Amino acid sequence: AARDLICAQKFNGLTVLPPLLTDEMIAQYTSALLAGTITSGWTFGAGAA
Amino acid sequence: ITPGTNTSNQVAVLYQGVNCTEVPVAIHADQLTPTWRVYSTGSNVFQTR
Ligand SMILES: *[C@@H]1O[C@H](CO)[C@@H](O)[C@H](O)[C@H]1NC(C)=O
Repeated sequence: AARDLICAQKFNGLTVLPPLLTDEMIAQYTSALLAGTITSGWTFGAGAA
Repeated sequence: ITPGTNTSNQVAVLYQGVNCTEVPVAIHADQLTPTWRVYSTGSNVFQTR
């Protein structure tokens, strides 16, 4: 604990909440956007890819 | 965690940033501040990040 500021923060009531979307989910979103762009251009932004 | 009281009175409880093994179970009413008890082992237990 002594060599970590996070433990002192926690012990004094200051905590960090995790994001709702994980990094894996965000990477899935970006890969879907990339696949749409390189396979269908701008059509998937306006309707069906 | 609740749906509306207009839907149900059932709730779930999230103990934030703790392991399910270290979840406070206190048979005595003077060794824990929340006085209500939701049976950890009895009810459904899931461990999220
Ligand atoms: C909860 O504790 C057990 C035993 O100490 C450990 O193996 C497990 O990894 C802990 N939970 C998480 C989510 O790390």
